Amino acid sequence: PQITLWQRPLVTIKIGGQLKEALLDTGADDTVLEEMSLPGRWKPKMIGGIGGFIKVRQYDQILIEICGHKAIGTVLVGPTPVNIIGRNLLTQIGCTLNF
Amino acid sequence: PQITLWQRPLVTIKIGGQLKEALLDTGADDTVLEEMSLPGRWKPKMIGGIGGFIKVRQYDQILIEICGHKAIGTVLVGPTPVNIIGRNLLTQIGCTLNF
Ligand SMILES: CC(C)CN(C[C@@H](O)[C@H](Cc1ccccc1)NC(=O)O[C@H]1CO[C@H]2OCC[C@H]21)S(=O)(=O)c1ccc(C(=O)O)cc1
Repeated sequence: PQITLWQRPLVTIKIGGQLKEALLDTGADDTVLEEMSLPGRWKPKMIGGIGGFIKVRQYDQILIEICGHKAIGTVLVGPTPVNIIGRNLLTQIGCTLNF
Repeated sequence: PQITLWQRPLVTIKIGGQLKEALLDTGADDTVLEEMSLPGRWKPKMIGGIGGFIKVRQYDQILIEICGHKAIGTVLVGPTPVNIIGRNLLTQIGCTLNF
């Protein structure tokens, strides 16, 4: 799809057998999802955003289906205000910026 | 230009007579730039991000030339760690997401 930016670029995703809605976020290096149950092991980590930092759990080789396109890689989980799909997964689905 | 996301989508902008680099940020509603000197009168505002909220100065009808494309609208100034061009200006330059 081509997506214009008059509204938030929210897409429906499937991760860990659950369905969520998430922002296509070119300003985010990594993918960060609100607290959710996800299988397996994780390493603790801190990521910095606008207002400061949050502690997240890092999950590697996690599968996500974003608008029907599968991708696998790193998903951070913790108290983000919105689910954010970052560049780490955006490049896998072939997402680009055009003007 | 088409912009792929293997790297941060950093763009050169000119605002208030100064040259900055800013992030093309689909995940941001508004444009927020680090502390810098801008002409007019501003309004006090608080915006929320990953780590919580920051106080910013709201400036309206501000001119920015983003990758040599002119736009006018709201710019928030305050302690963001990176300069971010948000959707409020991205729509003006014809910027879209594609996959
Ligand atoms: C995260 C979400 C809440 C919206 N944010 C936009 C998002 O692209 C921000 C922009 C940003 C923030 C801090 C440092 C660099 C870039 N990126 C973002 O927070 O991403 C996170 C996770 O991935 C990481 O790489 C960048 C820093 C890390 S935001 O905090 O910057 C924001 C919030 C409110 C507004 C508003 O206009 O109200 C605008 C922008």
